Amino acid sequence: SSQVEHPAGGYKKLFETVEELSSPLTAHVTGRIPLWLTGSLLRCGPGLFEVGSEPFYHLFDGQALLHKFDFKEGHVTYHRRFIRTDAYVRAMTEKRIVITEFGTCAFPGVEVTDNALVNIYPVGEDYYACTETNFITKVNPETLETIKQVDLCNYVSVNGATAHPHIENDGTVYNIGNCFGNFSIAYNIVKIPPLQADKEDPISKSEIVVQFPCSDRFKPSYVHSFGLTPNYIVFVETPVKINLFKGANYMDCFESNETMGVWLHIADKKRKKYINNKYRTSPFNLFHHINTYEDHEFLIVDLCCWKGFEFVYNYLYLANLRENWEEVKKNARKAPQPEVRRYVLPLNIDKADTGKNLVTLPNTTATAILCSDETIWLEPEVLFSGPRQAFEFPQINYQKYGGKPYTYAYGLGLNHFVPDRLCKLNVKTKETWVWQEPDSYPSEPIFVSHPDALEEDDGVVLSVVVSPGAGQKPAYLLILNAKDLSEVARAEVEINIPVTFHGLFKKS
Amino acid sequence: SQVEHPAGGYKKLFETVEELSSPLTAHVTGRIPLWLTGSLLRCGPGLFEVGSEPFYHLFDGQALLHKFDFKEGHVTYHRRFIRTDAYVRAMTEKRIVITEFGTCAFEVTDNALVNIYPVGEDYYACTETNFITKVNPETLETIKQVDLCNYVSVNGATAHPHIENDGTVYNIGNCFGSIAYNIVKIPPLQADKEDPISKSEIVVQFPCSDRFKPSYVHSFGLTPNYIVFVETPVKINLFKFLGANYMDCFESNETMGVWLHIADKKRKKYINNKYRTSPFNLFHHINTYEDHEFLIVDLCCWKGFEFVYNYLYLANLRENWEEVKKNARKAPQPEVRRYVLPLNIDKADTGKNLVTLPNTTATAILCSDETIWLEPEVLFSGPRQAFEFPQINYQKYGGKPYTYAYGLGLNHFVPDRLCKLNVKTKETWVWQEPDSYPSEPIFVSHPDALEEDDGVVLSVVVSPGAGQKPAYLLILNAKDLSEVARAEVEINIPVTFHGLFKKS
Ligand SMILES: CCC(CC)C(=O)Oc1cccc([C@H](O)CCN)c1
Ligand SMILES: CCC(CC)C(=O)Oc1cccc([C@H](O)CCN)c1
Ligand SMILES: CCCCCCCCCCCCCCCC(=O)O
Ligand SMILES: CCCCCCCCCCCCCCCC(=O)O
Ligand SMILES: [Fe+2]
Ligand SMILES: [Fe+2]
Repeated sequence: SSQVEHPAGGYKKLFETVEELSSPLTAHVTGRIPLWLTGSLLRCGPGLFEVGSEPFYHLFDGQALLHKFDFKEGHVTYHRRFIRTDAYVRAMTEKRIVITEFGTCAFPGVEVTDNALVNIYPVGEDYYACTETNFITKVNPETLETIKQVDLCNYVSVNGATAHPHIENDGTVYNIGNCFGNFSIAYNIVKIPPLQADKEDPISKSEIVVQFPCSDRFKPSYVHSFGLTPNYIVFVETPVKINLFKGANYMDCFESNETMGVWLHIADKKRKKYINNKYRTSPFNLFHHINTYEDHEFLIVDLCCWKGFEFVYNYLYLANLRENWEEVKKNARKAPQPEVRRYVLPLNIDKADTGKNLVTLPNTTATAILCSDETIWLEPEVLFSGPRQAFEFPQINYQKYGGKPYTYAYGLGLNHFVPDRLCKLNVKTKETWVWQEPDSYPSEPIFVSHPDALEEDDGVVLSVVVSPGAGQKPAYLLILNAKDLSEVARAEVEINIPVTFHGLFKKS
Repeated sequence: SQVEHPAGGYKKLFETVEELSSPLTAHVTGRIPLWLTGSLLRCGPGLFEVGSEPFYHLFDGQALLHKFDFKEGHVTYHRRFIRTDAYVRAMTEKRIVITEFGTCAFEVTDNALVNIYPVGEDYYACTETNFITKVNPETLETIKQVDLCNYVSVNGATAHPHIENDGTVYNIGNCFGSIAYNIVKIPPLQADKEDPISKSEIVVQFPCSDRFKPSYVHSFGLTPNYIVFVETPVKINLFKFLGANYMDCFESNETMGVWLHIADKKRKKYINNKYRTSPFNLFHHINTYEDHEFLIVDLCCWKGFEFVYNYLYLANLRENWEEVKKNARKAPQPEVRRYVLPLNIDKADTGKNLVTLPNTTATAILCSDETIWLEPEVLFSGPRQAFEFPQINYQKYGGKPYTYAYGLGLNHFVPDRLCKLNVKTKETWVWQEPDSYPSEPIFVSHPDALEEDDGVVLSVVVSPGAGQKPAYLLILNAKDLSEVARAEVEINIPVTFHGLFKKS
């Protein structure tokens, strides 16, 4: 066995419109749903890929659909509702595309999209669906009703914020976004506090804690996520640049800087100060940090990388993802290559070590060379590398190991950009585990710990799987044992489920 | 699972020995394959001081030629110092006369301690200078000194010439074009029976990144159609060259990274493709081959621009284990890397990955300035654990698609294991015994083999632990590196670098 093939083309169902439900369906359980598993798997993704005869072009254009699998006493329900954003509501009103999406211009001031199709996260006692703009949407996690639109610009100085905020155990939320900060561009870290006794909305207490500089005065890098430890914030500035100068959509504004490579930045979290260490390495795209942690006076930075400066999103138009298998493979031939990489950033830079490798840790092959111009050139330790086989959408045991020394990551395996397997990676030994079934296309795995867990990987991962082959249920919730990715149960439904990006498990 | 060497036996690798007058019989354990007939010839330092005057660097000790003979399941061992100018004059004057790599004498060295290779019907021991030494492969007698400058325009040549099946020899060396690098070609022995070295010629020249500073070059790549040269940031400062030794002339260029160069072998033409990547040291190419208009370039790399030789002074290699580990903490990290070089550069693909091969994660980005930026596929990576001194089934798979490489495993620069690497699957095999320090493994095919790894590997092992024979020849099955036999001797054997198996 080598290359897994998908000639039947079932992955097309990931990109096909569905209708919302009026109320939850019961799901047919096979195997055994863990009896300790009590709560809601909430996930976001596109659900409407055209408004009548007007199509959406890009993967990130379809209208936000909020999904929920509920678990109780070994039984499972499924429910979904479109998020009532301005983009969706106005589209349903005017029966056309009203708001410009990432890769779809709307034809008839700057009406920025609030299509919150990417992720959902808690703030205080509330939950917010999001994309990557200034608009986030408050949602009801039980009914999936849309509550309110929130403009972050009303509270803090950012043009947007990522769909990947970090959330500390006390409920503090950290996020990053491009801003104006000289009349130069910069990146601001936003901090949203936990809900206090006064019970006021935490978003009204938002503040900028630290600012990162920009490599280009007028062009911020695209930032999808960032790293957080107890003491440090890590930001990776990639050569994918947003041209603020330039019937255009967002996608038309991106360009690749050929000469800058990647700049890595650290800030002291507690002292709220940028550290002027000029970390540099070769060009790559970065969407998802896996995890970050401190080891002696070094930051361990585990990344899902794409080797090259070409923007990976160029390969994610719906027309291309809907092609037949042979064409899908051909399309990916010249794309950046995915690779899981560990970078190690020294915090203590001694001039006496100019010209030498500063990474004195015993358990890594990552290096960091102090140059005479004071730049620190980084080389990674490669943890996982497969030909056009990405370990993507990484997840860990976040609550206990986020920002801390860890061993295990879980991922969605992309086969020429098509999700077709689930993966587990031991980041110390590089051992992997895989779950895969033919004609089955899974989603990001989310880890849920066993309540009496002793080890890091004592629990399950949850994934939403599309399996449209005739003589099969069209979709199901997959439960794997986190130890070995062995199948524990499925909760089958008799309707299609389109692609979802990110989500969370809300314990009850 | 760090392997430790507190007993410090590796120090015997760097201890002077005496030559033999004639071969010793070796005590065989296990079974020597009966098809194994010939001589394992290997070179290394054997004399690490001249009286009270010490040699300082690993590459300074006086060349010692070793030989294990195999016949009908029996093994002999023999060694003789090579009678170079450096050795002869040292024995005459009872001091260090010629400056060695890292030892100034208080006249370029011909201390041929590195390798031995065939030219026509002859065998030459070599270092990396213009002087190579003809030797008798049966008696180990020194025959004569040859100056390559008498024949071709090069200042020196590597100890890693490529040798085609017909006997054609290719090598590279720095020269004067500006500085440049010349490929030397020595033809096979013809019917006229004249010395092939007298028919030497420069076939192609590579340009230099710096007008006055050539990169150090230890080896290069060769396929049926192409020559691959890797120009590293380790530079030789000819100004500071012309009480200094060779080591004092090296410096690291911080900004250039690595430049890769290809030349058309048959059309004898340099190809102006500006391949670029991040900085590393390179000593040993593993293998090179052509795959559908791409060159696959497998390298043993060291991550960084600091010269790895800085860590190879004898004083440092002789320290106790805890000190040896501490010394290597800030050294470049070893890594086996596969680079893929596109031969077809289309402007229409500017900004994109040109490596469309299905079986690699290596990339090559065409930039607007026309440089091609390379990223490798990593084949092997261990913390301060080098897969080094690589060997393949060279006669049948050299320059061609291949699967298997064999290597010496370096533990903080100390050789302590033998390794096999599947370069397609990245599966490895290991042979290792405590207090045993092996040498470069050399692959010998079963003469009727159709498979790539159907044979044995030979390694010379030092094992000085009390209640043991001090050294032995190890024979492993090439399939799984399982032990087949040993040929034990009752004398020490110092470190050897490279060599060959001469079939008889
Ligand atoms: C040009 C400004 C950028 C960044 C501030 C922006 O807003 O980019 C998006 C605009 C709309 C949607 C999206 C999707 O969420 C991307 C997929 N995760 C990104
Ligand atoms: C500075 C000029 C260079 C030529 C590139 C040179 O001559 O370097 C050496 C001089 C003497 C000995 C050696 C050893 O063989 C190195 C270890 N294999 C190298
Ligand atoms: C589950 C998605 C399958 C379709 C193809 C996915 C390709 C993803 C490429 C790398 C990750 C880029 C970020 C997308 C997810 C997000 O919006 O957070
Ligand atoms: C077997 C030698 C052990 C001692 C330390 C060896 C470290 C070698 C570093 C990489 C290879 C450098 C070139 C040395 C061999 C040669 O001269 O051809
Ligand atoms: Fe994401
Ligand atoms: Fe060598």
